[PDB]
Amino acid sequence: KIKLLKAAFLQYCRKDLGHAQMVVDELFSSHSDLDSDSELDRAVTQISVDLMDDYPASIILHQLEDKMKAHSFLMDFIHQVGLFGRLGSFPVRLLLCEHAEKLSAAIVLKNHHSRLSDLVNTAILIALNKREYEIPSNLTPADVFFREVSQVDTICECLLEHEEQVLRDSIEWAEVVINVNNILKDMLQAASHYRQNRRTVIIRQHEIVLKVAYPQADSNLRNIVTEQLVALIDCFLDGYVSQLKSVDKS
Repeated sequence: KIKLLKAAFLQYCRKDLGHAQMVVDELFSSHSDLDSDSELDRAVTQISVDLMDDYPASIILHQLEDKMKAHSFLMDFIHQVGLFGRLGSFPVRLLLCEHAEKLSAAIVLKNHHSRLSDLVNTAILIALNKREYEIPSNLTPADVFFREVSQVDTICECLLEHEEQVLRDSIEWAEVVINVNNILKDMLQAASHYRQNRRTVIIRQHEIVLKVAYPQADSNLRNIVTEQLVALIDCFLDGYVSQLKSVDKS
């Protein structure tokens, strides 16, 4: 229940200062716990994942860096107090920590890139999911577009298709369709190297392969190659993730 995940979230707060007291609330946990593997242990998985979702919901970059460290001393304050079980990945929702890590390095990889064309495709992507409070506070926001940034990729693609419907392709319009290719690419380069330090996502990639195919039909030589070394950089991350899921199941 909510009283429990608010008791370990209170023991992690003390797990930054000292441990002794927190190690006795994990010891009271193991004796007072259910201990029936098949779902009560996925009731404390649904707690460790509800606090990783809240350390991700948390100076907008230096503030999102402070949150990849926080979710790093939260993954170290789980390895010790242990926290050596539970896993409710199932369908759509341990791999869930790594995944929320990878998407916080994605949130810092598009925070490091802030220009007027992506900030516009982001404001179109957030006004579509819901309305924004107009008491200033207009990033228009990120702390919740992080726990769910996967969505600001399938929308900063629909804003390259409406910026391509007006592109009139004409050369400066095929330079704006590559600038986005380069960011979704090195945002997928940032999730790969965060796993080395260990059906909408995919559709938006097979959609920009085909739009990176329509453009090289009209493009100065050198440019048509750099967007080809790019769509080769991206296709090689999809085929690597279907290979890793194969090897996962047998």
